[PDB]
Amino acid sequence: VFERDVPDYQRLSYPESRLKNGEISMREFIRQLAESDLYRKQFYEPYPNTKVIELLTKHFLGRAPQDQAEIQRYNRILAGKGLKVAIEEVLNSDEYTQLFGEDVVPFKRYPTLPTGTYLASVATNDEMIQQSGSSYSPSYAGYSYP
Amino acid sequence: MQDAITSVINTYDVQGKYFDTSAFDKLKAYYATGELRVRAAGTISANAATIIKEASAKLFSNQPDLVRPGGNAYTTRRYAACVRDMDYFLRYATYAMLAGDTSILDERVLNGLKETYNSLGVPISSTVQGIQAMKEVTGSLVGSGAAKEMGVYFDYLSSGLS
Amino acid sequence: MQDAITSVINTYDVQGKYFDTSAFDKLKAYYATGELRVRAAGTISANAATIIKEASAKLFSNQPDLVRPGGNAYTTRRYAACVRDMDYFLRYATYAMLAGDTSILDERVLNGLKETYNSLGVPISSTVQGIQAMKEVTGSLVGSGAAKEMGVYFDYLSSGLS
Amino acid sequence: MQDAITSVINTYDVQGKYFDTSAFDKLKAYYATGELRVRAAGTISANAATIIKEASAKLFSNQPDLVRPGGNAYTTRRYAACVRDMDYFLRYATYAMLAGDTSILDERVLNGLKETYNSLGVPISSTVQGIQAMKEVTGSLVGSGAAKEMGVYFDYLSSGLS
Amino acid sequence: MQDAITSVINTYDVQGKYFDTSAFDKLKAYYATGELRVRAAGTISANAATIIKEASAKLFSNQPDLVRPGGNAYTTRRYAACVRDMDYFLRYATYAMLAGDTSILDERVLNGLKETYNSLGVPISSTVQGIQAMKEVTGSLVGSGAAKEMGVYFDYLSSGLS
Amino acid sequence: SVVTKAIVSADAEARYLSPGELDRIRGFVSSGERRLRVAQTLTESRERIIKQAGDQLFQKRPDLVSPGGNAYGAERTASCLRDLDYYLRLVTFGIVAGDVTPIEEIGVIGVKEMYRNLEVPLPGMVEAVKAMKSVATGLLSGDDSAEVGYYFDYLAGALA
Amino acid sequence: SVVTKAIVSADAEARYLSPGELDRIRGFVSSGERRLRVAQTLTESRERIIKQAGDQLFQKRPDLVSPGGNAYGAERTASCLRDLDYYLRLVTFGIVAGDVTPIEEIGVIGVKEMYRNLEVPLPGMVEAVKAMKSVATGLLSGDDSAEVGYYFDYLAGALA
Amino acid sequence: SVVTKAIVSADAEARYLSPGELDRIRGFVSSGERRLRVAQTLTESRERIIKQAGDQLFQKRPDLVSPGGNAYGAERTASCLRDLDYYLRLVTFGIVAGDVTPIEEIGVIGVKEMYRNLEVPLPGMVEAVKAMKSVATGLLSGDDSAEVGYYFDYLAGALA
Amino acid sequence: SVVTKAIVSADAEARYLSPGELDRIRGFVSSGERRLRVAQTLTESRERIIKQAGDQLFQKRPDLVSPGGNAYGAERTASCLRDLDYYLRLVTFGIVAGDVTPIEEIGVIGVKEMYRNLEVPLPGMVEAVKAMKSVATGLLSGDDSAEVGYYFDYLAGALA
Amino acid sequence: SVVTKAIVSADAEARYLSPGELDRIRGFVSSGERRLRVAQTLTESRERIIKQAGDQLFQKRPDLVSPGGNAYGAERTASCLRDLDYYLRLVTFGIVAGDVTPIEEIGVIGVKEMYRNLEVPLPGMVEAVKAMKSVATGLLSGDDSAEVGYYFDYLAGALA
Amino acid sequence: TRLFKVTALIPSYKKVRGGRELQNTYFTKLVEYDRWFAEQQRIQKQGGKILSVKMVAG
Ligand SMILES: CCC1=C(C)/C(=C/C2=NC(=C\c3[nH]c(/C=C4\NC(=O)[C@H](C)[C@H]4CC)c(C)c3CCC(=O)O)/C(CCC(=O)O)=C2C)NC1=O
Ligand SMILES: CCC1=C(C)/C(=C/C2=NC(=C\c3[nH]c(/C=C4\NC(=O)[C@H](C)[C@H]4CC)c(C)c3CCC(=O)O)/C(CCC(=O)O)=C2C)NC1=O
Ligand SMILES: CCC1=C(C)/C(=C/C2=NC(=C\c3[nH]c(/C=C4\NC(=O)[C@H](C)[C@H]4CC)c(C)c3CCC(=O)O)/C(CCC(=O)O)=C2C)NC1=O
Ligand SMILES: CCC1=C(C)/C(=C/C2=NC(=C\c3[nH]c(/C=C4\NC(=O)[C@H](C)[C@H]4CC)c(C)c3CCC(=O)O)/C(CCC(=O)O)=C2C)NC1=O
Ligand SMILES: CCC1=C(C)/C(=C/C2=NC(=C\c3[nH]c(/C=C4\NC(=O)[C@H](C)[C@H]4CC)c(C)c3CCC(=O)O)/C(CCC(=O)O)=C2C)NC1=O
Ligand SMILES: CCC1=C(C)/C(=C/C2=NC(=C\c3[nH]c(/C=C4\NC(=O)[C@H](C)[C@H]4CC)c(C)c3CCC(=O)O)/C(CCC(=O)O)=C2C)NC1=O
Ligand SMILES: CCC1=C(C)/C(=C/C2=NC(=C\c3[nH]c(/C=C4\NC(=O)[C@H](C)[C@H]4CC)c(C)c3CCC(=O)O)/C(CCC(=O)O)=C2C)NC1=O
Ligand SMILES: CCC1=C(C)/C(=C/C2=NC(=C\c3[nH]c(/C=C4\NC(=O)[C@H](C)[C@H]4CC)c(C)c3CCC(=O)O)/C(CCC(=O)O)=C2C)NC1=O
Ligand SMILES: CCC1=C(C)/C(=C/C2=NC(=C\c3[nH]c(/C=C4\NC(=O)[C@H](C)[C@H]4CC)c(C)c3CCC(=O)O)/C(CCC(=O)O)=C2C)NC1=O
Repeated sequence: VFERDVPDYQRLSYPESRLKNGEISMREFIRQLAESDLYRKQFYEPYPNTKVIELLTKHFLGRAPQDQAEIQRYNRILAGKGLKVAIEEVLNSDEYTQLFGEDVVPFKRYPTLPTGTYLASVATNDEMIQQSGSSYSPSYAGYSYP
Repeated sequence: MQDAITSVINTYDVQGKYFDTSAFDKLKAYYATGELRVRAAGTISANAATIIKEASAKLFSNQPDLVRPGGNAYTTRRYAACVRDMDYFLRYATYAMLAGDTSILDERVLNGLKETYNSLGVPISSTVQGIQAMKEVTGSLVGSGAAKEMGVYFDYLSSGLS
Repeated sequence: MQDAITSVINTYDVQGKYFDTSAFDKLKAYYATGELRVRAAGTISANAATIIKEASAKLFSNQPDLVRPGGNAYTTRRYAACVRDMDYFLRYATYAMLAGDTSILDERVLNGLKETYNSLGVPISSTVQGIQAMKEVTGSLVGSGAAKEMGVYFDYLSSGLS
Repeated sequence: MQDAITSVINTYDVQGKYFDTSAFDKLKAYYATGELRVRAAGTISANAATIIKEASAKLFSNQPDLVRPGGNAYTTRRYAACVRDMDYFLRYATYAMLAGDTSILDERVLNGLKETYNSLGVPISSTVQGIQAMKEVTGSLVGSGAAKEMGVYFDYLSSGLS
Repeated sequence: MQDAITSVINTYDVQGKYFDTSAFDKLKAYYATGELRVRAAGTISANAATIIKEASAKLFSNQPDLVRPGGNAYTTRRYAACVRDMDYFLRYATYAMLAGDTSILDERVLNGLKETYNSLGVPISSTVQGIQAMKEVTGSLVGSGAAKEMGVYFDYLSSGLS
Repeated sequence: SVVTKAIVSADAEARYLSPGELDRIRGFVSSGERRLRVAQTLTESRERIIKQAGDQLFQKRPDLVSPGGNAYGAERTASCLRDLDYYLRLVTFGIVAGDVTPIEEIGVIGVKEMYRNLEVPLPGMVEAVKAMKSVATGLLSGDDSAEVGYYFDYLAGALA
Repeated sequence: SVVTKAIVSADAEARYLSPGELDRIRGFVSSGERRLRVAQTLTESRERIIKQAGDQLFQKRPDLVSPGGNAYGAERTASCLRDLDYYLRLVTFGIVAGDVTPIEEIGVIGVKEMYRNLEVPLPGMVEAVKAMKSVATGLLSGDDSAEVGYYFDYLAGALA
Repeated sequence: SVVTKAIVSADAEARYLSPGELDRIRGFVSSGERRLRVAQTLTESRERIIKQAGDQLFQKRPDLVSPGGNAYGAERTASCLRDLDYYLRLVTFGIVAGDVTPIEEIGVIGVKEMYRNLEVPLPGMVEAVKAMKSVATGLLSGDDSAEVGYYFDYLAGALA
Repeated sequence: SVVTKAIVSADAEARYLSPGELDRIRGFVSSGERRLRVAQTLTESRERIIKQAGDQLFQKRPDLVSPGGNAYGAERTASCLRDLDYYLRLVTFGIVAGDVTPIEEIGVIGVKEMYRNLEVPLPGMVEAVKAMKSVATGLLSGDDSAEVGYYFDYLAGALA
Repeated sequence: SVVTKAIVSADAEARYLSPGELDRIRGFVSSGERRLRVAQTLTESRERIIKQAGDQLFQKRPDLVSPGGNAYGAERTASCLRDLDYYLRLVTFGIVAGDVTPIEEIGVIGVKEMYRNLEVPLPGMVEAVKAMKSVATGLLSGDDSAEVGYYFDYLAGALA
Repeated sequence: TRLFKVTALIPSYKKVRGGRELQNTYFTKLVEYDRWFAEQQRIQKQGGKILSVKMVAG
């Protein structure tokens, strides 16, 4: 969900305890992680909503957006209701329950169909984070000569 | 995103400096404008639907071919998409006015927006006209002091889009 | 990823051939070096934090401009991300050394890394300096026979970054 | 969750009534304690790790066999879960103290906790003793009035366990 | 899940005791049976389809009503689900036989299977007879020595259902 | 309320309240007496507010009380005024709470579907809220007037 | 191979290889010479293995080479025998690899669709690879025969 | 800052800022002169604060500046004082911003990793930050002392 | 153990164990007597290992048993030695298991939080583990000390 | 049935049926009488269809009833003809329902695994179903023959 | 309001699945209020039956 290992101080201990007690499933744990402030800070705040949709599909379906209809639906959701409702839309989808069900961690996929989705998913799952992790203290190119 | 305070902090932090009198003057300016900014944001939020109403009415009166058959805003779906984009522009303009910084615009709106409209086919000049129309509608409601402040960020969106 | 064995299997499979005397020679060559590779991987995994400590100390000593205010290694967050990247490089170099092949490097580290760093603002010359420093630090601990092999994968990472 | 203000609002909303003199008296009583609650919450937040360390040391000194082999807290995993639970109780007591209501405890900690601990084998008596140890340490740190306020929610947690 | 070795480790861990003659004897017993277990697992894995065919044929010849209309195995979907369940039991019994414990049988097979069959309408007694058929077929296959080792876990599954 | 928002925000990240959140709660509890005075003075004059707000509303957009309108007749106008009394009570609740959460939970969520099922025009509801805002701000002090106007503006925006 | 499996497992968990994984790699490279001679022995005798396995396959299953059988005729019989040769080559690759990964990913994934498109009976595959097992474990010593038979059993199970 | 927190919270919900958030911003901007006065006072006394805090740290822990200590020598002790200066600058940034977010994401995230890689003992940092707290809160007035103390408590707890 | 890891890996893919997994388990069970003798040697001389390792630990870091140290006193030094004994027992468990899972599950998951709540320096633990590694590998032959060193190095890295 | 699929599709978007689905149900129920006539004509033609299809199957594929064949023997030929009877009943069900949903649900989901467990050659399935199609089409008029052939073609495609 | 504790059994009607999916067939989970209507409707449309509904909190 966060594209790399997360340090222990940024981990969410409450969903971890609820998952270890068996109270919530892996689908609910993924939803907890998505709805966290960490996900909003790393994957909603630094991007436009159209990029946010692509990141949503990447992280929770292991996929690139299939078609323009998906973009239209999720853009309407993001404009109206916000990030939480888009997250619940991705996680309550039939595709999610058919690929990962209730107990499987989502993983990278390269679907054969529809057309263009395999190449887009390759470019998506290959893409690493490109944005600075903080808005404070930017770095600059420049040498100091000794 | 950055605000005015974050901008001052970043400027003095990339060079490892404590705040100087120039920094305190900038911060005083932001704190002095804060009351006006909050009043403007409250007024805009109270009248967001109205602003989008007569902004879109003005845009489609100046460019009638947008909503007539053959126009980019001609269908219920595309008209609703047009007003949705205008809601985007107004809401993020209000965010940028309240922050005192244009980072949120470059960072949530203008980032790849021209590419998005070229892929979709959206006329960008007409979108700029819609943003301007939103500007004249908003300036009436907020008041002149807030009108200039909102005009800064409306101009920023119009320039970045065009 | 593919190792030396699967590389030979590939070369003979694309030709539709059973294993020849040269194939058995290459497989013998890989099997002979196996215990050396296992010992070197155990040594590196034992001293990974130590190796990263010396490598980071050398890199930030030669280039104090990375950790000065406004450098790419200047914050606790960015210092941590730097030493994290060095951990990445050390671990994947150990993987490739165990495999006897550099395929895992290409597929999992170098793929898109240059543009990722360029977008992040991460200096690539300084990253190559850190990788080289890690190479000299590791070579002393692993031993000459292991150092010669491990430097192959470190230099592969350095050349892929360059 | 609901705080004191939200509790009064819920009562008068279900009654269908505007606020009365008694409602305004309750609101005055809650507002009058705001600064005391804020100071206590800040003190507890600044000293939470010390409180947990002292309380866990007291609990394990009184009951050494909890963390010796065969105890419920015998492993680094079990000990970690124990101290994490103590942090949970302290933080949620602080939240409930700020809200002036014990609800957040009910719907976010105590719901199912007795059943969970009975299914796991967690000793309820020892958990109560740990909570009381946190109560003593916190009351020593925060002062008399703040301790009187915090003891309500510490006792609420201990009683909801049993 | 748990193995024989892990079981001994946990028993001596909850006591906080080092291994003694009894623990070493149990570990030696498992190590001695290890090669027999691996041979049985390989033989079963090679012949899983044949074992399932023979056992399902025996079950549906003893109880033909299961596959005629009205039987719980009458449809292609329901027959496929039945032979699929037989595959489950065989594979997990092989896992348990390799492990030397039945912990995997409890955790990953019998956890809520009885009520699942009850709500679905699966005849538990017929399923137990199918497991018995698999036991006979597998015992005829692996050999006399491994037959009892396999039948232990087959009987564990049967008793878990019943 | 403000306290509930701060606690929920801190909880979601499993952390204690920050100095900024505690500063927010301190500012909220400090303003308790002005909020109580505002809510009490709106409560004591709620009949006058509702009466003249309804008068102003029906003068502005008469088609409500014209034949064929949603508020035709004494009973439907009474239901209109009762709705206004509801929303004035919720405004007082929000004033004491320091946020719009009571208004949101009681009278905003589902108001769209509700007034569709009642055939009530939402622009009429917005005009009614505007009139009641003007009336209520009429009889309060300037700072108190602004404080009440913010919540009424929120309600009008939510109805629109 | 064994090294690839261990490295991939260690990579999916973002950790260095465990002492047990290094131990399995040590054991794998220590036994490289014996499995390497096993592959050598099977490679020298390709023609005899394929010829004898084809003979037992066609004697056990005359319908495959009878008119209307999938392998009927000289050229289809040759295609049959060269599929068997493919699988013997994959078995040698797996022997040197130390795991059935080369077999799994060259001649197992999608084998059902491939042979369904070709009207090739999967059972016929099964007794064909069993006959090749018999011939190939005939030439090897007992331990080598068992080690090779494990791979042939895996292939037969995959085709089944 | 406070404003950025309010804006990102509103943006995550695709809404305009609620009256509670606007009141929070109003209260923040009404107190800006006090925050700037506190920050300017902490900036003037920067050298005094660092000097006394370093002296207090070193007189409790002579081993750190003795042969074999982490901060042994003039250059390493200078690096010590420079880190204290970093954190004082961050506290001033937090005071002007109204939150510990600049402190957090300039010098808290990954601080344990950084100081572990540097072999700098975290208890030394915690004690040094406590010394800086005492020295700095001595200089300010009581009302400002409590505010500065909250930020120093946050820093000390985050380092611990 | 090794068997558990192989079974879980096979179960994740819903397949029987491949010849590679079976060969791994065969190599594990074939080596059982050797690791059992190693574990018996370690446990039969555990008191000597603990006493000596504590001696090197206290020589390298006398500050631990010095005034103001965490191990100062008879009872605290006894707790230190008892922790060393715990980890020696875990190392023997790992030896018999064939991997570091017993160590990881009893002494590593949550060890940082444990020793933080106890005010125990982690580098002290790392060097104590190194001392136990040296002393314990002293008792064994080169071949046995070879595999025991990997378990001790894993423990040291996990604490570090 | 047609009604079932239309209702499920409408419930998918949580909406009432559109004019398309309503006209679809109208056209379906308008043709019910001729569907019942066709299902009859298939129903009273039991033995002719089944025995002629089985005879033509065994004529084209003598291997099935030849020694060593799947259907060799009286009981196994009875099972073969019983499977054909099953599928003819399923075809009449699909005819009356207006879709392949009865055929699919009763005999298509999992049929491949079923016949794999029964070592039944699926090409034998397909040839038997084509024989049944020819015989059943021979007994009907052209307009009905095309529709019935569509269902038999669906069954053959599901088996192949 | 607040959480639900829902127990439901979802059988498989479109295919025969090769993994175990015992946990995907029978499951008890906590579903909080604003998602329960959607979750109940999805369970119903999947063909599953809801065995029990309980109000844990609220
Ligand atoms: C904030 C809401 C919340 C609470 C209250 C909570 C408690 C909680 N403690 C748990 C386990 C535990 N709890 C304890 C604590 C006990 N050990 C004994 O020595 C002590 C008497 C006592 C503590 C003072 C221990 C040792 C475990 C581990 C049991 C195991 O893993 O088998 C579990 C099961 C899942 C897990 O291990 O994380 C829960 C849910 N979790 C939550 O999300
Ligand atoms: C396993 C393959 C892999 C690689 C290689 C990889 C590199 C990588 N480094 C990153 C950030 C970073 N990387 C560095 C490291 C640099 N800064 C210093 O100046 C040094 C010259 C240099 C390290 C020696 C820094 C400082 C950042 C933080 C950038 C930021 O937050 O703005 C990021 C962005 C997301 C993140 O991790 O925070 C990636 C993807 N990620 C991967 O999954
Ligand atoms: C092909 C799909 C499509 C539709 C349906 C559509 C409707 C539409 N009607 C409009 C104006 C209008 N539409 C109406 C119609 C209303 N007046 C009464 O209330 C009636 C209840 C109701 C009609 C039965 C009126 C009065 C206006 C003028 C509004 C104005 O200019 O202020 C406009 C604004 C642009 C313009 O005036 O040219 C649109 C886009 N546009 C589309 O692309
Ligand atoms: C906040 C940053 C942001 C923006 C602004 C944004 C805009 C945006 N506008 C879109 C479509 C659209 N946008 C418009 C509006 C334009 N066309 C009309 O002519 C007008 C002149 C003009 C508006 C004033 C229209 C008509 C469409 C429909 C295009 C189509 O699908 O054919 C889409 C494609 C998804 C969808 O149709 O819902 C996006 C993502 N997305 C973002 O993440
Ligand atoms: C098997 C997994 C496991 C471990 C490891 C474990 C460790 C452990 N050590 C403890 C005390 C202690 N442990 C130490 C040891 C430290 N002193 C020096 O600094 C050294 C660096 C270091 C030892 C090498 C000391 C000094 C204490 C006493 C601390 C006190 O009195 O508060 C305690 C508190 C209760 C007690 O006294 O037993 C635990 C739980 N518990 C477990 O269930
Ligand atoms: C506390 C939250 C809450 C609200 C707000 C609420 C509104 C509400 N208004 C109602 C009726 C009504 N409400 C109105 C008000 C409308 N008249 C004009 O059109 C105006 C635009 C507008 C008011 C300014 C009218 C006319 C009716 C009568 C509808 C009828 O009987 O046909 C009813 C039906 C019950 C009845 O018969 O009295 C409800 C439930 N209920 C609630 O629980
Ligand atoms: C703005 C966020 C930020 C911080 C805080 C930061 C700290 C920092 N301190 C460093 C060195 C150091 N830091 C210290 C300070 C420690 N020595 C004692 O143990 C004390 C407990 C403690 C001081 C109170 C010392 C002595 C060194 C020099 C270590 C050496 O050269 O070997 C370094 C390595 C590069 C250098 O020499 O400048 C960094 C990056 N860097 C950052 O980008
Ligand atoms: C309503 C859906 C449904 C179907 C279709 C179905 C078929 C079916 N046929 C079976 C037996 C059989 N089926 C056949 C038929 C084959 N023999 C030749 O190869 C032919 C190509 C082919 C027939 C056209 C044979 C020979 C058997 C006996 C297998 C044996 O005894 O080993 C069996 C095993 C139990 C039994 O003996 O009855 C099933 C379940 N079951 C169902 O619930
Ligand atoms: C790995 C542990 C595990 C087990 C054991 C397991 C059994 C299992 N069998 C099921 C259905 C079934 N199981 C059977 C089998 C019965 N029919 C005959 O009468 C026989 C007596 C008997 C088998 C020998 C049948 C016919 C169904 C279909 C029930 C239906 O859909 O109506 C289902 C419901 C999901 C589905 O239909 O695919 C489960 C979960 N699942 C698991 O994850």
